[PDB]
Amino acid sequence: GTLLQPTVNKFSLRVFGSHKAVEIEQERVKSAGAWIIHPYSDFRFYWDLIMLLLMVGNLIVLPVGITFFKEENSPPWIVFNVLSDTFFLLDLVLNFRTGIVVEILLAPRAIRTRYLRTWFLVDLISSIPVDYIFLVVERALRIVRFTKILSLLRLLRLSRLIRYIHQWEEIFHMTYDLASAVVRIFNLIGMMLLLCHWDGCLQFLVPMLQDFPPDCWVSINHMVNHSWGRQYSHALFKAMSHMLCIGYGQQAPVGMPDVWLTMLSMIVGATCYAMFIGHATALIQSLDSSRRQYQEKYKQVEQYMSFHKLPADTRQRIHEYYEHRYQGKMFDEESILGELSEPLREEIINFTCRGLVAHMDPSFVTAVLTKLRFEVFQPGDLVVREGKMYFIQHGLLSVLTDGSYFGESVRADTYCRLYSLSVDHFNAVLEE
Amino acid sequence: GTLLQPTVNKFSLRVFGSHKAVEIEQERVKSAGAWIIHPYSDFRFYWDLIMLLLMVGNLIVLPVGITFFKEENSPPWIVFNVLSDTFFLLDLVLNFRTGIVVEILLAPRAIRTRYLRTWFLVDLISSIPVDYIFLVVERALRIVRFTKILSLLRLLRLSRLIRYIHQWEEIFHMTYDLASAVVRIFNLIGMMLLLCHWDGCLQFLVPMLQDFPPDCWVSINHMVNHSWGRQYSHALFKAMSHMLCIGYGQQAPVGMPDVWLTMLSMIVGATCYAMFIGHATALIQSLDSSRRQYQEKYKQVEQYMSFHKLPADTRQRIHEYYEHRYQGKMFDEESILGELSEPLREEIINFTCRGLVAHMDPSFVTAVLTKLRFEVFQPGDLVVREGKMYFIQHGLLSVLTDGSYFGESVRADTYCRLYSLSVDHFNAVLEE
Amino acid sequence: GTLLQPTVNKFSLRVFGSHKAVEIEQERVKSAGAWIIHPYSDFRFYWDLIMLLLMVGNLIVLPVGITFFKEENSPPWIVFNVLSDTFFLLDLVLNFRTGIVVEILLAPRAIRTRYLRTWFLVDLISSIPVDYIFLVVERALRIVRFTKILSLLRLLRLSRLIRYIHQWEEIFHMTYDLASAVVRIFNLIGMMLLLCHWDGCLQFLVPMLQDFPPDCWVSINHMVNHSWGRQYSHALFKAMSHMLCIGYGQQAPVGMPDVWLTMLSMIVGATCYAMFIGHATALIQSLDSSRRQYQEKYKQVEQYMSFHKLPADTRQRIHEYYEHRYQGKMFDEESILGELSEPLREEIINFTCRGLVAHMDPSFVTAVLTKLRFEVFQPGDLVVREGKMYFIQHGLLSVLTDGSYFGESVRADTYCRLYSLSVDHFNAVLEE
Amino acid sequence: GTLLQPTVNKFSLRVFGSHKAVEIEQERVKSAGAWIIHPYSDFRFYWDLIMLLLMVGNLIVLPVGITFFKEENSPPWIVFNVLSDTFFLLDLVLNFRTGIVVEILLAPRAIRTRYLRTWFLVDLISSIPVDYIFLVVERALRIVRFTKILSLLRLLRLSRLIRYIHQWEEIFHMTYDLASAVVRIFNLIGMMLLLCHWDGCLQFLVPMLQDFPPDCWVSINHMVNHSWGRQYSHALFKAMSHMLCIGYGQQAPVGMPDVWLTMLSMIVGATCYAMFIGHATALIQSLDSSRRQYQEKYKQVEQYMSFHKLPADTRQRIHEYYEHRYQGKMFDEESILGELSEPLREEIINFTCRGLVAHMDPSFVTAVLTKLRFEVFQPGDLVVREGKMYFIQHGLLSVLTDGSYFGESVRADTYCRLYSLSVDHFNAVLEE
Ligand SMILES: COc1ccc(CCN2CCC[C@H](CN3CCc4cc(OC)c(OC)cc4CC3=O)C2)cc1OC
Ligand SMILES: COc1ccc(CCN2CCC[C@H](CN3CCc4cc(OC)c(OC)cc4CC3=O)C2)cc1OC
Ligand SMILES: COc1ccc(CCN2CCC[C@H](CN3CCc4cc(OC)c(OC)cc4CC3=O)C2)cc1OC
Ligand SMILES: COc1ccc(CCN2CCC[C@H](CN3CCc4cc(OC)c(OC)cc4CC3=O)C2)cc1OC
Repeated sequence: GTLLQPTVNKFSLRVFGSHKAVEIEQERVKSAGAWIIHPYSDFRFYWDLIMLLLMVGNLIVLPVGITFFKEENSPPWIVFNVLSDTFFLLDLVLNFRTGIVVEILLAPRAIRTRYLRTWFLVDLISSIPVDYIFLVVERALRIVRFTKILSLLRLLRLSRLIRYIHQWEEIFHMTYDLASAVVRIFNLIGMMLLLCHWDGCLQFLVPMLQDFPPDCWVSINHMVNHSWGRQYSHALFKAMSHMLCIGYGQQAPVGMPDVWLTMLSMIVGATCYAMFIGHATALIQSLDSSRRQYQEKYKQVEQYMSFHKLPADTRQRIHEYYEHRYQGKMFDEESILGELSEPLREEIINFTCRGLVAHMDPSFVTAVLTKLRFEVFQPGDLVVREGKMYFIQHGLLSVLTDGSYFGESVRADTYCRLYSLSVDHFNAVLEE
Repeated sequence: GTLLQPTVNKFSLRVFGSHKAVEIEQERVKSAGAWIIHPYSDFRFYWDLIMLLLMVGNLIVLPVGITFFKEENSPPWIVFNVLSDTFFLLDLVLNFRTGIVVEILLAPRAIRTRYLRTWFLVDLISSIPVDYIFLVVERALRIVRFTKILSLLRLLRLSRLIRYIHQWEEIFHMTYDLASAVVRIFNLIGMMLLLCHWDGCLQFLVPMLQDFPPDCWVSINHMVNHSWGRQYSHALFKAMSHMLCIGYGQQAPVGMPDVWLTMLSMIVGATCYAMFIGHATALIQSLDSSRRQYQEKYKQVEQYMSFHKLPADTRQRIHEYYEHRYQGKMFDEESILGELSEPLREEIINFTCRGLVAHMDPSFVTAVLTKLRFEVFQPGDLVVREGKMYFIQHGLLSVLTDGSYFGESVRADTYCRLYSLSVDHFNAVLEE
Repeated sequence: GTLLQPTVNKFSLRVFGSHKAVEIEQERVKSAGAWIIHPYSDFRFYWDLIMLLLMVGNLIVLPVGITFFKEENSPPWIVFNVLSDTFFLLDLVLNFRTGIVVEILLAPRAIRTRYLRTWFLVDLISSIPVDYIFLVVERALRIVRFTKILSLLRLLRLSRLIRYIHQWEEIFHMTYDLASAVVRIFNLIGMMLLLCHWDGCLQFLVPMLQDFPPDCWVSINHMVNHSWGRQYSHALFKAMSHMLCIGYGQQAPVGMPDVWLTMLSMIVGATCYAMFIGHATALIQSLDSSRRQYQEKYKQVEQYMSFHKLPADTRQRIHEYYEHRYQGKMFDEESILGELSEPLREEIINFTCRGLVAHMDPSFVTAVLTKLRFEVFQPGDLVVREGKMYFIQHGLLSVLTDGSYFGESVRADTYCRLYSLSVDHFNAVLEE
Repeated sequence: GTLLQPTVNKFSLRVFGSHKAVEIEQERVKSAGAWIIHPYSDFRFYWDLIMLLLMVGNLIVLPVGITFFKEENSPPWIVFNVLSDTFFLLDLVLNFRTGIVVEILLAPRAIRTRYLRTWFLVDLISSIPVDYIFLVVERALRIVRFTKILSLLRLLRLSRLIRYIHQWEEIFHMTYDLASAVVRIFNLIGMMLLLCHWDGCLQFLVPMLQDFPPDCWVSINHMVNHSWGRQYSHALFKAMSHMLCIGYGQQAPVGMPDVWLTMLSMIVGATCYAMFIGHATALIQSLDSSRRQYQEKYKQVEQYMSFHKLPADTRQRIHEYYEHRYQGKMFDEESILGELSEPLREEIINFTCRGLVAHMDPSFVTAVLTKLRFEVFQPGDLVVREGKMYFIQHGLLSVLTDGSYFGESVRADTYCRLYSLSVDHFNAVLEE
């Protein structure tokens, strides 16, 4: 009976904190006197995993089944509709009982009023079979067309599909690290494919209800008596050619329901393609930002060069210095060491340094190693004046190899990475 | 008589300041000797609310009424034009008297010269009925076509509609918080729909004035003697197919007014669709910026990892530390507490802290609570050396539960959020 | 004779500095022994103003004059070509003598070698009349077509037009403040219009050289014997329909020069329209950046709210505080006062402050006024504890009106903007 | 035998460091007991330079050779296929032996398992001639069509081409400074051209296998018995018209393989063009960032002006100050001097300063020159009060010329750039 309560996962510990907050939430669920269903429990997961599959199945199969087929009295179609109505009614019954993340777990007052205020009507319309009631209660062709238009009320399950998809993918940013633009662009691709699939069925459906006039494209292309696969292929081609702004037929369209459907599909396709270009741009601009911020910083540097009118050899020397200091990449070594915790910084220092001070109290050694600084030099650029202590990591130094010190005229022969521990910090560590 | 003066609203207090500045502005309006109209008063609001509705009504109805209908001597059309001319003349009379935000409320000198210099001519042209004067003063078909082209001068009210819309939506950024890109993109959508509606009427209007030559599309499609709804539908379809860059008919266009109108509508549609893509991109890039700045910062962090060639276990340990420190979100807790005022920071501290120091002078307690710091640790990462005081918010610590202190070998067993009050700040508070 | 030397303008003082650097540059021009022409002088300006007009005139008139007209032996055409050849030869002669901004004013060595290395050949080809030489030196229709293809070598003046336009608009960023994206987008619009105008003439030119085969569109549309205006209109419509990716005719194109010209114009139009979308996006993203950085900062603030799980009343109180502190706008008052000079800051302080300290040594007053700080409070938020001095700019305070002080239980009744001069800074000013 | 080992280049010194790390890597390659091939050596470079040329040659020639030609038994075709199979088998043999940058140079364990896990199958399929085996082992037209479909398995060499191109261009960001967006956009242009070239051959290939039905476009346009150049031109035109979303023929397509190929090419072309717009936008936004950050900063400055309601003369004075301080360009002179090394800063100071202190111990002079600060003033803005030392670089000062000092009422007549060395720093240098 603990399936209604939230368990102890990585997600529950990231949301609530320690195990004590999770046990407080479990006692809070068990304290409201009901069979209350917590929205992070396993039961909602196992239920919505079934419901998303049934939603995708219905939203793909139902327009093709309504429009293209002739006799709607086949047995597996009726079985399919009855089972879909049963599950989408039980999901409404459980939506009476679930918790709402704003977590409002008060069953008799908060959940009922919040569900009746926001999303009861759309789920109630999309749940029950409306057409079969009118068939039991009740010029037969007008009745059949009216029942087809009533049976197209099943497509209001998209408002539930969007809600459950947004809930699960809002959960799954915390269990796993995900790029946001990828999630947004695949959500948009799914929406675009679903809209194109609906426009195909709609552009066959509208000449269908008029008993195929001689002006429509179906009668012109002489394709009334083919199979449903051929008709679906041509209708989907027509819908995709209107959606991607192509230009379909020989003539301009003649009938009045053709013109307005054409214009509607053109507007929907143009807006969807504009949002697709926007998501593609937002995804491309976040691939190599570390190689872009360095470029902007070097633009500012050469602007500083141009403001003071420096000679050309000095400018190419600055260029070589930044190439061998940052290596085409932007990072701030002060703030990164500022943000971290202390023994993890001790680990990073014990990896990088603390092997160069092997020659000549461990806590004294760690304090000296924390008191260091990183420097990059250049050949010809001599560092000492005749009349601050260094260590050598790389490069050549003439007055040597990797690893030495200058105990208190030294010229750099190549690119050298050095360290420094200048005597004020050393005296502070001696005081410690 | 106080309707001409600005009242005391949320907007007036955000603009001018206290009530004293508002009373100074009211005395300034009452001191200029006139019936001067202040541009933030209620009278301009109640006037422009009527004028925007009349502008939308005229700019939708008038091209359809001029082009498609045959006899323009129906009585309600003349009544509609007379009432529109009356209101758009009275609006000119009141635009002589209004104040101008640059607020220049000097009536006889500043307002008259500024209005005559900038926008008197366009409002004067779009105000008066030009066609009826030529009809009273004055080959009859050329006269009727000339009066239609003169009656198309009513469409210079768009320059007033743009001005009033920009004034009100510049006001309504301060009464309510609004995203800027939403306002920009709905302004562009309104402009695009209005331009498409005008291109439809224009592409029926140009074959209309030539007594329908046999080369034009109206004579080819055999649609001279249909109703005006059918003709408007086909003309709007042709205009939208040129605007969205489709490709309309079987043949290339033949007549010379067809080719240049076609090219003009193609260029206008291409530029409008490019600006729509630009606004859509600018709106998409401002949805999840807090989830993007964290991504860029972590790119810089892993670049810092790659610059010093750290081992893989240390890199995944940094990754886990940032996941459980920032939780996929960028914020700077130092600058946010820097920007705020002092007792509001005392409120935030009294909510978060000041319950953990419940065990063991209230001002002393508030000073100690302001002297705290926030820390996040990791399991295995022990924090103390044998031979600074902490508090526990979450996690487990072995040598415990949530809430304890280390009064002056402690190992973190899980993710722990701790506090710190190191003895220098404590001695400063003891000095206070 | 001083027209060859740079004068004293706003631009010369912004580039070189004081008048002494300008006089050094004038002596440098007069010291190189030549009639050397400095590239910032008035003579190059007055010369290039003529040359840009002749370039636009030639690059518009010459393709229409070559392709559509039949007899090329009219007198004003020959006069026009002779005068154009004369001016574009004299411009080459002066390009031997001008200075080069890299300013290299050394005449006999630097300028000649740099001009012969980079851009001598293209200007030499586009300068001289090539076709008339072949006409004097030399199946007549092949000769006429060959002279037309040789006379199309005049269109290599675009490489000079681009160079002079970039030089002048690089100059005119410093004389006047200009948005960069506006300059870029109008340069692109000019290039796109010129390319479309060339594609029209080219798509009439290619069927022209083949003596109008029956497969081409000119023979199909029966438009060989119309005037040149009709043919230019249809050719430009065909070129613009290929460029904006429309779909032109009934059939697919049949001949082989039609297909490759069609594909070439489609590729050029697609790339130009993509760069136009890019420039439009870059222009839109730089209109309301100050209203966007505030939005991003408030996203970070509400993220900081969500990280610590604050109550709702505190969150809306932070929201009201930022609305009445920054007013939907981002600025940093510390760094702006950091960047400025000292007496200008004294001017800003003497405007804002120094009227509130009117009640109760002027240098002492200026030091106290520099030692102030700006604060914003909130109603209910009382500021003093029973048992730092303030000034009042706005709001109401109960224990008052605008302008008072607290000389060393005060409750804010409304939004209050206050000042502060806490006693350490006051003691430092007393020490001064 | 040292060609398998990495040599000493600029790239090897930038990657590994000094010469000692390179010699350690050479001893590491020579210590694994094999003929192991290091992935940065010269041998992989000289091998992949041949392999990229063979890949481009095969991926251009093979679809045109399979589809359009009739008899595939010509001798140079068989020689070409045999040589291509030989080289792409030897490349597999060497891919067994190469090192893998993750550098894993362990031959018998790491490389074999990593290559068998990731990319053995695709290279094995694309290496061997599959069709000739079925021809040796084995209604003849079905056999010929089946061998053509088997011989189209050679096009899985694109997965190797992408890998080698990404490896070399990841190497060549470090040998030379390159803009990233240029590399990305030319990679995308190459991919788009290759996909269009494949769609042309595919849209001729599909009617080819059906023995040219009368519904297809080849039989309609009466182009079965032309040469292969004409057929390739029309097929590539059809593929490019579907890819750029044009609208190709008179009728809608009739056959079922036509419709789905048409829709597939439309979707691929739309996605490629959207990514091209994204790369073009990302390239345009990185051209003039230094002229954009100044614009954003000045927006913040004028917002700070509007927040405090400053007079207009003060606002234009701030505008003139920023124009003559930053010159339309953003840079931070403190952080740039912070990032650099010390003797290079001494070089920059010795260029800019140290000529103005020529009048009135060299180390003392360098310390005073490091203790300076840069200031910009304005005419009318007098700087001294009657009752800090300066130097003059430009401008005029009345109580002069360029270069003077104020040894401890001076009015600036023009724009002046000055220096400062205020007495605390001078006393510190005297202490040094
Ligand atoms: C070291 O431990 C491991 C680390 C990493 C891994 C690899 C695990 N992988 C990490 C990336 C996410 C992926 C699956 N995922 C989640 C489920 C889901 C469901 C959706 O339907 C609502 C959805 O809607 C768009 C989007 C998504 C997003 C999504 O992609 C699982 C395995 C590990 O060990 C097993
Ligand atoms: C707690 O107090 C409340 C807080 C919040 C609310 C919700 C109030 N809502 C907040 C958002 C704006 C909206 C209406 N709005 C303003 C009027 C207008 C007119 C225009 O024509 C010129 C226009 O042109 C584009 C654009 C707009 C923008 C616009 O959308 C009103 C109610 C509250 O209590 C009643
Ligand atoms: C208070 O003093 C004043 C302040 C301000 C003004 C308004 C003066 N205005 C300021 C904006 C620029 C404009 C003209 N301009 C320069 C000439 C040019 C030539 C080009 O051809 C190469 C070009 O190529 C794209 C682009 C441009 C850009 C361009 O627009 C002149 C007047 C004032 O007093 C007179
Ligand atoms: C002062 O010393 C010099 C400084 C500068 C120079 C100019 C040298 N130049 C600098 C820019 C890169 C260019 C060639 N380059 C590298 C090779 C390659 C191969 C590719 O195939 C995989 C590729 O795939 C997209 C992309 C690229 C990128 C690319 O453009 C060489 C010369 C110098 O002296 C000789």
